[PDB]
Amino acid sequence: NLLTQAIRQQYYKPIDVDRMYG
Amino acid sequence: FTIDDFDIVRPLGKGKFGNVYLAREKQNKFIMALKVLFKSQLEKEGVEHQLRREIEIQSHLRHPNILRMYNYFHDRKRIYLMLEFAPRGELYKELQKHGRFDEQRSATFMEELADALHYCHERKVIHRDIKPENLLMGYKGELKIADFGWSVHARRTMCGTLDYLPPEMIEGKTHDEKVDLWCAGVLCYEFLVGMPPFDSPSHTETHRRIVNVDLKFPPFLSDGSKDLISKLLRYHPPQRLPLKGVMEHPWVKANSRRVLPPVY
Ligand SMILES: CCNC(=O)C#Cc1ccc2c(c1)NC(=O)/C2=C(\Nc1ccc(CN(C)C)cc1)c1ccccc1
Repeated sequence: NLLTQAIRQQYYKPIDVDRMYG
Repeated sequence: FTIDDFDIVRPLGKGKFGNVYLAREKQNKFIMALKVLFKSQLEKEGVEHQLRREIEIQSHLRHPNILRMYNYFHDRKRIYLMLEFAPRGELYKELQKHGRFDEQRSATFMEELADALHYCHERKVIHRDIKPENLLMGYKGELKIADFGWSVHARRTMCGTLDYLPPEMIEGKTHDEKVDLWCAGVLCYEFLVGMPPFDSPSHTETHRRIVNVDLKFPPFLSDGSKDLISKLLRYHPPQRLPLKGVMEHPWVKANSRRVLPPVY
């Protein structure tokens, strides 16, 4: 699925969650 | 934040105090878990203070083996928890499916667990309920401590789970952070064996086996795994192998294939 690839991409290219959400 | 800022993809299942959903935050297209709690339900069940203690502890913890709570928001009827999505789901389902884990899988989980608990202990947070059902698995199968229901920032509170209870709790003595050392030993045994070490038909016989440390290792266990377990399952809390000792244990060094997830 397209979701499976997005989950994979999220592991390898994590985002600054402290800035985006925290 | 509002629910409208997210595309709910699908339910992930029932969590503690509410359903969990796989959701995507529309703006950043970031996949996360969304726990939905009903404000009235929390009040009725009388778990508001209990939920507040758990949110307060889990939101201030930042470790690769601790399930992250990113933030929270609320509307008229619901409280929404923005949580890290653990793609491999429930560790207990994986244990049930395999029957038991091999030495590599178990040692990797033990290294991840001891590192997460050391991080907690450094901050005076005692978990008190380490067991397979409280653990999730990340994209590469990395351990994620996901339930902090019995956790405290520090004790006499008799808590946890029967098979995982340390002697001092059963005996009604005061306890400290060393309860997590004992539970880590019970967890290691259950990972490798498929059953907790003091499993018995009755509560009284389980209590008896725990207080006497009636540890009966199956013959398929390696000397190294039995060494680590025996060192954690000590009757006297100060004699228990410290968490740094678990991480440094030769069986853990030789068998763990731990990978740290990429950082930002
Ligand atoms: C301080 C307060 N914090 C909390 O209350 C919390 C929480 C929490 C609870 C659960 C999850 C979570 C966060 N993140 C996740 O990814 C969760 C689950 N992931 C999950 C489920 C199925 C599959 C699919 N399988 C088939 C792989 C994958 C992944 C999960 C949800 C519901 C029940 C069991 C597990």
